[PDB]
Amino acid sequence: IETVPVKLKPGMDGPKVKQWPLTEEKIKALVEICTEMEKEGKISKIGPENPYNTPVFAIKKKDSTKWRKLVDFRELNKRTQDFWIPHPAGLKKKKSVTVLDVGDAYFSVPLDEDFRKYTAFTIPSINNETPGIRYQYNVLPQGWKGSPAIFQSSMTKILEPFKKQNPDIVIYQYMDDLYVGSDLEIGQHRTKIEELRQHLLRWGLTTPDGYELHPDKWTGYDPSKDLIAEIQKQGQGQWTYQIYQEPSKNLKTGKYARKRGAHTNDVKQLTEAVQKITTESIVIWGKTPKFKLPIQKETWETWWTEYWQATWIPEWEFV
Repeated sequence: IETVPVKLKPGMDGPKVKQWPLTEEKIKALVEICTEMEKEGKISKIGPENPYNTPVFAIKKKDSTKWRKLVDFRELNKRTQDFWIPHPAGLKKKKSVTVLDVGDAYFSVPLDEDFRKYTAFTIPSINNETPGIRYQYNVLPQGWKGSPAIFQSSMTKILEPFKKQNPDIVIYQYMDDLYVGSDLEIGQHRTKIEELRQHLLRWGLTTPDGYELHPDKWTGYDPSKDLIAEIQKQGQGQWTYQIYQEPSKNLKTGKYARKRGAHTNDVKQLTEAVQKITTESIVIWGKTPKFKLPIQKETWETWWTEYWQATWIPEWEFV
């Protein structure tokens, strides 16, 4: 076949980020996953000769029993070159929008051999029987900024048939998810989703069941600048947030009520709020905000991975 040359931004080296400790449950799940990815060729074992590292952990999506590997490529993404498909203002106007995970599609495209070293990561060892189990990718990895950009031409022709027969439908890709929206009746909308998934399945693409959304009831953007989200605790499970680019010019405000449940706390509820706000920012503007979270760094960093349910990770800072 053939790959796409890729580069880090000028003057920048690959990531050297320590692996953080994990629960035995997550370690066991990463070992099962990575064992299989290795046999399939998607990743290769490596040793300490590779000086780069990126943290890994494991998560379960909302209403799902399947562990999913999540590599926190945020540092590699900052350092990866920019790549040179505008945002659909119509998406936020649709009666219904379904979110499909298509991250499995990347694993069919090889990664430039000279870039692979930068994607190394380390599964910690249970009971310290080894110093760790290390791998690097041979294919486009989920969560890397480069993967949807390189795959895009492939994605366009995967979707050309379906779009040709359904122009009343909007399909927007952000990172590793498709956003599929229509004003159709929900029954009509839900079966068009199946139709799309059948088609993607014919291409090998399997898709975890998607989250549904209805933005038409959600109630001066400069796309060259970052979005910022601030969150405040209100008490009794309630939260407020503002999204803005210049401090006094708010573009959106809202409030978030914590998920019902016997087990809850501020960290879990914050991860819920971040995920709901990020999802809305993507549908409205196509960008994930940088979050200002009302919580101590150490507390967040100790616990947030116990509650994360998304395949992406935003930037955040603390107080």
